[PDB]
Amino acid sequence: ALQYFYFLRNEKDNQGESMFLRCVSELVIESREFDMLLGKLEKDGSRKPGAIDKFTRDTKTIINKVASVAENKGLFEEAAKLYDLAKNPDKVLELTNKLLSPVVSQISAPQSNRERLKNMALAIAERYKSQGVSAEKSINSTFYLLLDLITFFDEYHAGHIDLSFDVIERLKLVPLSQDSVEERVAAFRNFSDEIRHNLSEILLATMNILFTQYKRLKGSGPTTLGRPQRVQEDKDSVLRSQARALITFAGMIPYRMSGDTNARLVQMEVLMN
Amino acid sequence: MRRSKAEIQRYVENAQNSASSPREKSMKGFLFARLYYEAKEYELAKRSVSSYISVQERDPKAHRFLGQLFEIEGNVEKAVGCYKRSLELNPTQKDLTLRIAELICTLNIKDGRAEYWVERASKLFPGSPEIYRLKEQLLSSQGEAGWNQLFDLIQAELFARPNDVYVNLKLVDLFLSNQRLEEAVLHCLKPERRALRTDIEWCSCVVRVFKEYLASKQGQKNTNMRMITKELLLAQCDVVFLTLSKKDVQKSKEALERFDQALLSVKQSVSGTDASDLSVTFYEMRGHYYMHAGTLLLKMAQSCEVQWKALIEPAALCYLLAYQVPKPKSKPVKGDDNGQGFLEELAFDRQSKSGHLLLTLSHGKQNFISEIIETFANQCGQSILLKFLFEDNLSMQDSFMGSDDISYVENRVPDLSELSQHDNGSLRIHNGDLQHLTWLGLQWHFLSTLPPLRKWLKQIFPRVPQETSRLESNIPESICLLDLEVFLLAVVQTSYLQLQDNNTTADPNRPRCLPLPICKQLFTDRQRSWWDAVYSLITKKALPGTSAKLRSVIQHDLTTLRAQEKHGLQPAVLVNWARGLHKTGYSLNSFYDQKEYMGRCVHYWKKLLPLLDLVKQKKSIPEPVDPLFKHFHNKDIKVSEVKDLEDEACIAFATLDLVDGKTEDAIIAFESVKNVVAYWNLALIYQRKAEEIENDCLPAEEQEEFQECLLKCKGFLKMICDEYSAYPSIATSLPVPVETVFEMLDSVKQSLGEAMDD
Repeated sequence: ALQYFYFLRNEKDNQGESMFLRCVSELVIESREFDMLLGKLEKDGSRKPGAIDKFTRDTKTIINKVASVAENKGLFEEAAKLYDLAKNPDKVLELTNKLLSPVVSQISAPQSNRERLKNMALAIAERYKSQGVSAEKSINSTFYLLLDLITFFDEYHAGHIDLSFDVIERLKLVPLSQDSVEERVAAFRNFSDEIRHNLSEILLATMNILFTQYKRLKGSGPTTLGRPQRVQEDKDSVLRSQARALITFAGMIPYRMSGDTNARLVQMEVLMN
Repeated sequence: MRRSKAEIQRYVENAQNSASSPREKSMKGFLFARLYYEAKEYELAKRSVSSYISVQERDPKAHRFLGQLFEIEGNVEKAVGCYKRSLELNPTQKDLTLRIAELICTLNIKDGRAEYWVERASKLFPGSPEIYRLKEQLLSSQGEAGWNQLFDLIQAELFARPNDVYVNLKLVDLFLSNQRLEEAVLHCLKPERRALRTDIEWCSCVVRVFKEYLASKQGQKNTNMRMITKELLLAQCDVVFLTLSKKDVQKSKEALERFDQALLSVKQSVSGTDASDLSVTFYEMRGHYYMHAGTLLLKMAQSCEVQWKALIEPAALCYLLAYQVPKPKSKPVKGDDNGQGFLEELAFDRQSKSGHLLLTLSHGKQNFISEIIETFANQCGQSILLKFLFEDNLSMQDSFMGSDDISYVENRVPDLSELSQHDNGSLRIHNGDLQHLTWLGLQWHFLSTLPPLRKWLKQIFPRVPQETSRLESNIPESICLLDLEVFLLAVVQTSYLQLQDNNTTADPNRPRCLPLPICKQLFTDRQRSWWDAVYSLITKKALPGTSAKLRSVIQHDLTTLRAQEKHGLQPAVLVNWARGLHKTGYSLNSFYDQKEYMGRCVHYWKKLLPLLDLVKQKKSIPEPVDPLFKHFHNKDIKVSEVKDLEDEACIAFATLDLVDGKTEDAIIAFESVKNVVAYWNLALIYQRKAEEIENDCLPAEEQEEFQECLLKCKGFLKMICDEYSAYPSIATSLPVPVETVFEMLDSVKQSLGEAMDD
């Protein structure tokens, strides 16, 4: 392979890219192996002088282009491993978010292998961020946001309500009160496309948890079956505050979605109102 | 070493296959039996250690392991024989007698030889819980001959280690069973019992013993009786404090009722010829009962019965009464100074906390007592307080608070000087702790005034009186009060942010800063250990040998507080620290304090420069890798201020050079550095120089220099205005406001003149 690449690299560019680059890209995407040709990996190590690296330079850019081609084609785990070998936290977190965004819309219960794949990818990304320099400030903020969001998602899917409520209260990023709607809107202007798109599922899960809590509160007796009237009034007041903050946010943000989502938003607003 | 049984067996068989000789097999039998014990294979461990002992009669650890395995299994006689032959082989073991005693106790057949061995071990060692339990199990089936030895061992252990709460409780129980109250009273009269007061059951037993002694000796009034009454009241107060700390309501109400009954009983002797330590402890317990009633009201509001909006006023009145409780008076006949000092310090702390809480809750009031006296004459107020506390169970005459009114105590108002004096009195016995310091900082921030942390740290640390020589270098020897002030400000800001996030809700709001029984610690164990190590290293209380370990433990957390990579706080908080340090070093007019402040600021800036470069290049942020809480992007620095931060570092360098004694060099450095803050400092220095020249003489050269300085200041203000109008990123980091800049430019132009101005 290297003996043929030594002759293929002699040709210059011909109508974009190069025939040698196209051939090596096809070969690597057909082989899917790089532990000795490009470099071994313990868990998140750097690159090693492989066979092609001991003869040709620009190995970092070559690996980056190969991983980009694989991502454009439809590869996830191998592209992530290649970028981890080439040491690129920005691209690693970018591909991680791009692969975990569409799965957020669907269920997150352990039913197939996509959840295990996203879990191992998140673990690899977090260990790479712990051992070495991570990504940019906004990228790390989005990573932490997505981590907290998938944590709340799995906590809600597992059947627990109080855990989801307390984690969504400790997140300190949902509209709390009217004085917090201002800073929430101010911070919303510095988000991203994924952070604006997953808000639909976030609000759906939040309204589901709130409706479950309200149904449990209505099933529980006001004076009997526990839960004193003062506790019921305090819960009703905190629900009023949360609904007012959420509706003020959704009304004064410069973004609209769909009629069904809007109707459900107002439904939860008046349910907690 | 501890894994699965399958892995243990696989390792054992691999080692056995690797061993090619029975001698080596029996030699590795030690680790074989160890792995057998970790995997719960007692018979195999026993046979392995037996083969090891048979092939080598050395190492007492193997004999001890064999004895432990025999005790676990059931070969008491074999274990005793093995221990005896091991002691005969090597008589240089002390725990072998304890192991023999444990084996005999497991056999449940006590022996005189074991009794003598444990007696020898107790005569050798100063005391041990193991030997205590051994003696208890041995003499639990003997008689008075064993009871005497047990009492002697308990006395020896109490003389050795005074921190023996369970031992003291067992001794008191044995005394009460054998009908001996004098020895129990003599043991409870010790001064260390105040510190031992930690278990509610032990405190209740002490209270019962003291009540029995009082009922038996009712008829004498001496200093011993005063001390016994004070200890009884302290134990009752500790019981009430524990009930308020733990989550309940009925237990706290019963404890408050018992405290009120004890106070009503002691009020009979209060009104007598007792006007010294007895009255001091009576006022102390009255203030403690007021604060405990407030805490019980808060606990009931937490358990949901009456809301905070209706229970704050009774709690505020109780705090006001506790603050108005008279101070401990003097005693004409001394004798209980060790208790009088503790009571005085407790009064100091109570007055401090009550005044601080009342000030934070009222925001300025003093006419409430006068209005109550003029309206209800305190009688209806006390009746309402009793009805809110004890409902309708206790009558008005069955409590000491029903007969007393607000006019019975003093009528002093919480003042700043009194609060500072009480805080100093509390600190003189607290010896420095970050909890109350953060609490006082939060109180000062709520009162909207700067906290005097300088004098507090000066009186805490008797070695650093705001005078140090080491400023730079990340070393533990360069630790001054500025790092401690920065840490205290960090904890205060964290607590304030937590309180602000908790208050932003429709839930019924709580008063600011919850009391101690309902407020857990917010710091971390690592931070507490670092603070303790720093205190021990500064106060010269280290040990010859552990100094390097203490310095390493200090540096492990100082590498983050010294503004270096891999943080635990926030870059915006570090920038605020640096700005506050520079402001405190530039606004004063001393010498040594300003030099230390600017040196610490210069060190922080020169250590943060890599983080500033990283923020400029837009890379990683301080990830939560260290146990130093966690924040968000709302308190983080931006990317359009890295040049401003570098220029502020250069400004700090130039200010340090100016104070060192290089005025012209610092002026040249300030002129070379391009920054709005640099030009503002240049204008301030030029104004100060012009004032000094006008105060002194005015030669031709000095007049020309002053004119040139005024022209340079005018040009710097003009270029500041131009940069603010052009580059919008400079407006995100502005020292003095635009109005202040404009008024300074106007004053400079008016002092200079027209025509020549621009």
